[PDB]
Amino acid sequence: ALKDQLIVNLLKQVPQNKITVVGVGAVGMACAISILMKDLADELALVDVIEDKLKGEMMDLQHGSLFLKTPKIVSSKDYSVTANSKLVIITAGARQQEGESRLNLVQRNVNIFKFIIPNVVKYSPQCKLLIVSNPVDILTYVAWKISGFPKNRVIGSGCNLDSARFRYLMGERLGVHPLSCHGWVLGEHGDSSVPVWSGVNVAGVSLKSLNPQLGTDADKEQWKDVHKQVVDSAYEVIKLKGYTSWAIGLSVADLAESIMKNLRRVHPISTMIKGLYGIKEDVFLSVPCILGQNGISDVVKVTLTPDEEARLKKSADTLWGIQKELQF
Amino acid sequence: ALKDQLIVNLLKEEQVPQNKITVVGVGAVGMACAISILMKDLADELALVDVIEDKLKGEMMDLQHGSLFLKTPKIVSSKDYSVTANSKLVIITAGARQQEGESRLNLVQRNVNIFKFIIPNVVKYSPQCKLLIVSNPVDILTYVAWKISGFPKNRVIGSGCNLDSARFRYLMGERLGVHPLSCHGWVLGEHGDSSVPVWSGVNVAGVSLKSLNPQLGTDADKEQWKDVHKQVVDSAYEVIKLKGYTSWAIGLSVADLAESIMKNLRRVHPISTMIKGLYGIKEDVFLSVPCILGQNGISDVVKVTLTPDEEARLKKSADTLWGIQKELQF
Amino acid sequence: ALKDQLIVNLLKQVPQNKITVVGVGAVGMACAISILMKDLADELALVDVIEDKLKGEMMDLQHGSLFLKTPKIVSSKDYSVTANSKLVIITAGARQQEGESRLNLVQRNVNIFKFIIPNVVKYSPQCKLLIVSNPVDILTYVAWKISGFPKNRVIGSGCNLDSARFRYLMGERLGVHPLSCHGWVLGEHGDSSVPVWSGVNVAGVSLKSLNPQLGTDADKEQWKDVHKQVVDSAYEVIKLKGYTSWAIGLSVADLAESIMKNLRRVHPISTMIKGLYGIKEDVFLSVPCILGQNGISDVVKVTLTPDEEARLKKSADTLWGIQKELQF
Amino acid sequence: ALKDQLIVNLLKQVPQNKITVVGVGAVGMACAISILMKDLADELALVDVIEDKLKGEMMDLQHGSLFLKTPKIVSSKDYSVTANSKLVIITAGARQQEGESRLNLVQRNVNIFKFIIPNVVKYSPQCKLLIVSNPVDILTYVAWKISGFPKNRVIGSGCNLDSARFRYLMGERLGVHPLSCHGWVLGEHGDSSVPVWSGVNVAGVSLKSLNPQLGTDADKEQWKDVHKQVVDSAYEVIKLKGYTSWAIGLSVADLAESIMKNLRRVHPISTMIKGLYGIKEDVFLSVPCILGQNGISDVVKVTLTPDEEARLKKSADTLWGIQKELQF
Ligand SMILES: CCNC(=O)NCCC(=O)Nc1ccc2nc(C)sc2c1
Ligand SMILES: CCNC(=O)NCCC(=O)Nc1ccc2nc(C)sc2c1
Ligand SMILES: CCNC(=O)NCCC(=O)Nc1ccc2nc(C)sc2c1
Ligand SMILES: CCNC(=O)NCCC(=O)Nc1ccc2nc(C)sc2c1
Repeated sequence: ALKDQLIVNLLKQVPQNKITVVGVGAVGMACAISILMKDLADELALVDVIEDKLKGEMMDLQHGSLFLKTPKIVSSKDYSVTANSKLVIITAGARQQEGESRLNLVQRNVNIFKFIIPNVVKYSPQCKLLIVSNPVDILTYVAWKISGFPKNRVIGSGCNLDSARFRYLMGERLGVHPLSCHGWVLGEHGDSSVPVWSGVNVAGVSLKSLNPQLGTDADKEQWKDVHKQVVDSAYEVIKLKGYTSWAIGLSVADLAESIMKNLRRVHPISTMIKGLYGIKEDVFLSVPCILGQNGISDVVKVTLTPDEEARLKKSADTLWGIQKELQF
Repeated sequence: ALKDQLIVNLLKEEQVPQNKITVVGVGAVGMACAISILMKDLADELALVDVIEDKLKGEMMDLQHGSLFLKTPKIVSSKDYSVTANSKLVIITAGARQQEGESRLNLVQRNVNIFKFIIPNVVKYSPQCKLLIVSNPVDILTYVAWKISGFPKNRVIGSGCNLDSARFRYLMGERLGVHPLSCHGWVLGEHGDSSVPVWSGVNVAGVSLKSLNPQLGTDADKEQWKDVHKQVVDSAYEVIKLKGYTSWAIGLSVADLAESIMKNLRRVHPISTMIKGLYGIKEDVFLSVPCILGQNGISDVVKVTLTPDEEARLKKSADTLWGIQKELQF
Repeated sequence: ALKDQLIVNLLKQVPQNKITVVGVGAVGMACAISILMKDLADELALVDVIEDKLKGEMMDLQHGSLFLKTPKIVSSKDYSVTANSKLVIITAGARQQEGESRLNLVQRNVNIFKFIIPNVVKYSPQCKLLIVSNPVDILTYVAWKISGFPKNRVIGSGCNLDSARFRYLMGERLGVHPLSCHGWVLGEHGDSSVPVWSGVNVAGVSLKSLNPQLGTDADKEQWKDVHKQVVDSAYEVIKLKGYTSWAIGLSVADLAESIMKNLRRVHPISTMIKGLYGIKEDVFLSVPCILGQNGISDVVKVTLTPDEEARLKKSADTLWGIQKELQF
Repeated sequence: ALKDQLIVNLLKQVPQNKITVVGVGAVGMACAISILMKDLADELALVDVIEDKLKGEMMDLQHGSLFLKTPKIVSSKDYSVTANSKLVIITAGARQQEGESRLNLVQRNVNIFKFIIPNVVKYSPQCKLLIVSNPVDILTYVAWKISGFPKNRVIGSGCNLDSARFRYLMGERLGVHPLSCHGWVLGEHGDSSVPVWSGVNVAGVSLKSLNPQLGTDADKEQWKDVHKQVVDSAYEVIKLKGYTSWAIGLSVADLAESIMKNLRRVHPISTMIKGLYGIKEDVFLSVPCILGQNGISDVVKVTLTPDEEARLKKSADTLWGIQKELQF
C-alpha cells in the first residue's frame, strides 16, 4: 500500500480533551464552531436523531479541518461515539416559538432528557454536563437528578448570555468595550431575571452611586430599558431571524473554556440555590459561580439590595412553581 | 448624563476604522464567513448588508450579543451601502445558491443580475477595497465583479479552489493518518465539476506520492486515488443533500483568505484570477491557480508545472467557463 | 532566475499596522515577543544603539517567522526604519538598582529622551507614543513636552502592571482567576501608588463593604500587605533574577492590543490629570483611561474616599516635585 | 474571614495538561513564554539548580497571570514540583559558545542528564520527554537510555528549527511567506545537517525541476548558501547577542502544540534511525516524524537522492563517532 511505502509505523487511541455536543440544531452548531475555533478540544463528537442532518453537519465541519486544530470530528445517533468526553454539551430539545415562554418547553425536554442523560453518563463517566436546552435552570436540576453526578458536575448555561447582553448594551450606552463594563443579570435565564444594579460599575465606580435612580422608573435615562432589552433579546431575535444561535454559541464556548482550561473564572450560571436568600427548595438558578475542571466549585454570595433580593426570591418562586409539578 | 458624570471626553475622534470588513449577504455562507472572521480577530469593524430587513437585523443583533466574547468593537448592518464605507475587504456572499443536484453554473444569470446592483454600490463607498467573491459560479462572478468595479485585477479575488484543496488535503490526511496541514495537494481550475487535481504535486514531507505510485490518480491505480478528487467534486452536492446547503467549510476557507489579505501574509492560495497568458490561454478566463495573496490582493501567480494530461484538464476547465463568460449580458 | 521561472509578478508598499519597539534590553524584547505572539502587527521594527545586540535580536526573531503571523521584522540604529508606525513603544534607558527609586533615573532618561523622542515622531505622523522606561509617569510628561503631541497620543504603561500584580495577588488569596478579581492601583507606578480599596470587588461585591477595615492597619487579614507586595514586586524580582521582563512585556502587549484593535477597554495608565481631585498642575499619573486607536480618548472619573483622594494627591505632589526638576 | 464572607465553598486538584520546563536559562524561559502564550498547559512547572534565579523567573511569569490562560505557574529545585507532567522539556546544561560546535558540550550535558533524567521519570513515568539541550541528537539517545522509556516518548527538538530557518530564508529569496515555502533540513541539528533539495517546493512545484543543479556547486544561483546560512545561524546569533533563544522557544512550542493537541503533524525531529538508509547503530537524528499525544508514532520514509543519502549517512557517522565513546 502507498501509506506503507510512505510511512513506517512504529507504534500500535484515547482522546485527552474530548468535547461532545448533543443536538445539531442552530444552537448546537454555533457551540460546535465556536469551540472548534477556540482550540478547546482534541476530539469533537456530535449526536442527534436526524441521520442526514447529523452526517451533513459533521462532513461540513470535517471539510474545514485544514483551518482548525481539532484532529478528529465524529458523529452518530449512537452514544458510543461520545465515549471518554471531558465535557458534554446538551443543546437538544424543543425550542420556543415567538410568543412562547422557555418554561413551556419543560414537559417535552424533561422527556427527551430521560433518554439523553443516562446515555451520556453511560459513556463519559468523567464528564461535566453543560446544559443549554431550555428552560435551562429546571433542566440543569433534571439532568442532576437523572445523571447520578454530584451537583458541581451539572452546569446550566444560565445567565452567562443575559449578562453578556447586559454588558454589551451598557458598553454601547457608555462608549466602553463590554469587557470593561461590569454588570450581573441573575436568577432565571428568562422573564424573571434580575439585573443587579447595585453591582453595575466601570473601573469599580458604582453607576448606582452616581445615579441612585438607576434601573427604576424614575431614572431619566431609563436604564431599566437595558434589562427589558435583555429579557426580550431572544424573543426579538426569534421574531427577526427565526431563532438565536451566535450569542448562545459564544456564551457556551466561554463556559467550555473556563471548564477545559480550569480557569476558575466567575460566571452567572445555573446551580442549586437552597440555603441562600431564604430559599428552602432544590431550586436551580444563576448566581456567580467559580468554574473550573471540576465544574462549579464555589458560589459567590452577592450582597443584594432589598428589592434585588426580593426579585431573586420571586424568580426562585417562579422556577419552583414549574419544577414542583415535574414527574421523572 | 450618567456617561458624563462617569467619563471626561478628551477629543472627538475621526472614527474611521483601520481594518474594516464588509460581508454582503447574510445567508448561511455569509454568516459562517462572519463568525469565522470574528473568531480570528481580523477586523476592528464588521458590516453586514442584505435585502431582507428583518433577517439582516436579527443576524446583526445575534453577533452583537456575543461582543463580550469578541475583539471586534463595532458590528453594524443596513440595506444601504453607506454602512460599508472605508472597508479594506468586501466579501460578496449574496445571490442564488445551489439547490440539491444543481450545478453552480446554473446560478450564472440570476447572480450576474444581482452583481449589477451590488458591485457599483460597494465601489462607491470603498473605492480602495479588495473584493472577495464567494457567490457562485465564483470564477465567472470574479470576472463579472472585475469588469463592473473598474478595479485593477489584483483587487478582485474569487474564493475559488481554496476550499476544494482544503477538502482534498482533509481526505488525503484521513487516508494517510496525517493532519491535513502536513498533507500537500492542489486542486485547480473551476470551483466546480471541471476542477483539476494536480497529482504530480501531491506530497507529504516533500515526498511525491506519484513517485511511490506512478499510476496515482489514474484508472490503473489499484488504490483508486482518483476517488479522492471525485469526493472533492461531489462534496457540496453531498452536504447539500444531507443538510440543505454548505456553510462551515466555506466560512473557514473565506476567513483563511481574509487572514492572508488583512495581515499581508503573502501565503499561496488556489484562488480565482485572470489566467490569460498561461497554459496557451489567450482569453480573459478567470479560474483557480496558486496566487501570492496579501494586502494588495493578488500580487503574483505561481506557474505550476502541469503534466500534459493535467494541462489538458485545466484548459478543458478554462473552455467550459469561457463558453459562459464570453456571452454575458451586463 | 529560479524566482521568475516559478512566479509571474503582476504588481509593483506601506505597512498598515506597524509597531516599533525602541530598546532591545530584556523589557523591549519581552514586549516584542508578546506583541508577535498576539498577532498585533503586520510589521515590527526594533531600534537600539548597540549594533551587534540589535542585529542578533532581530535575526533570532526572524528565524521564528514560520511560527508567527508578522511578515516583516526589521531593525536599525537609524529611525527611518520606524517609518509609518501606528504605535511606538519606548523601553530605552537606565533601570533601577536594588535600593534605588525609579525617580532617581530621571536625569539619565530625560537626556536619552531628548534624542529618541524627536527622531521617533519625525517618521510616524499617525503614531501613539507608549512610554515604558522609568520613572514612567514623569517620562510620559517628558515625551509629551518634547514631541509636542496632543495628550491623547502620549501614554505611559503606568499602573497597568501594578493593577495586574494586585489582581493576581488578590486571586491567590481568594482562589479566583485574576480576570474575575477587580481592583485598581492608581497614581505613581512606584512607591507612592494608591490601592483603591473602595473599588476592590468580585462579581460586583465590594470587599470593603464586607470588611470596612480592608486595607487599613486595623485589618485582621492585613490586605495592605497585598499593596506593599505590589510596591515591592519589581525590587523582589530584581533581587532574585537581576531584572524584570515577562510581566511588563505582557502588560505592554495588553495596552498595544487595546490601541491596535481600537478596543476602548479601560486601563490604569499615565495621563495628564490636571483638573481632577484638586490637581492644578500638568501632572501625569495613572487613572482609569479608555484606550483605543487614537490613544487615550476618555478618562474615567473614579470616585475616591477622602483618604484615597489624599493618597492620590500625595502621589501627584511627589510627581510634580520631580517635574519641577526637569531641564528642557 | 473575608473569603468565607464572600464565597460559599462547595468542593475542597490535579492538572490535566501539565508541562514542565527543566532549565531556566534564555532557551528555557523562551520555551516557557512561548508555551504560556500558546495556551497549551493548565499548569507550568519550572525546575533549575539556582534557587534565586528560579524563584525570580516564576514570580515574573506569575505577575503576568491576568494576561494568560495558564492558572498555575510553579517552581522548585525539587522534582516533586514536576509530578503528573504530560510533557517534560529539558533545556538544562552547558550552552553553545561563540565559535564552538554544539558537539563540544556533550560530556558535561551527559553528566547533568544522569541526575535530571531519573528525577523526571520518578515523578512523571508516563510523560513524553522533549530534549532541547545540545548536542540534541546525542542527548535524546542519552535521555532514552537513562529513562528506560519506549523510543516514541523520547523526542529531540532536532531540525524543527533548522527547517524553520531554511523556510524563512527560502521565503525571503522568493517573496513568499515561509508557511508557503516547503523544504526539509534533516540529520544532525548542527554542522552536518542535510538540506533535502529534492523535496524543496512552492505549491507542489519542485524547485529542482526548475533548476536541476539546485543546491550543488554547479548551481548558478548558489542555493547551497541558504543551507550554509542555516548551519551558521546559531554561530552568527551567538556572536551578535551572546546566545539564541526566541526562535528555539517558538520551535519547541510548535512541537509542544503537536504533542499536547495530538495533531499528528509531520516534524523533522530527533528519533532512532537504526534500520533506515543502511544505518545499523542506535543513532538518533532528524527525519520527518508524525508527532502526537504518544510522541513519535510513525516516520516518513524520504526518497533521498544518492547525494542526499550519502550526506545523511555522513551526519549519522559523525554522531556515532562521538556517541560510541561516551560512558553513562
Ligand atoms: C437548544 C435548542 N434546541 C435545538 O437546537 N433543537 C434542535 C436539535 C435537537 O433537538 N436534536 C436532538 C438531539 C438528540 C435527541 N434525542 C432525542 C430523544 S430527541 C433529540 C433531539
Ligand atoms: C453565497 C450563497 N448565497 C446566499 O447565501 N444567498 C442568501 C443571501 C443573499 O442572497 N443576500 C442578498 C444580499 C444582497 C442582495 N442584493 C440584491 C440586489 S439581491 C441580494 C441578496
Ligand atoms: C525600560 C528598561 N530599560 C532597558 O531595557 N534599557 C536597555 C535598552 C536601552 O536602553 N536601549 C537604548 C535604545 C536607544 C537609545 N538611544 C539613546 C540615545 S541611549 C539608548 C538606549
Ligand atoms: C539549552 C541551553 N542551556 C541553558 O540555558 N542552560 C542554563 C540553565 C541550566 O543549565 N539549568 C539547570 C537546570 C537543572 C540542572 N540540574 C543539574 C544537575 S545542572 C542543571 C542546570
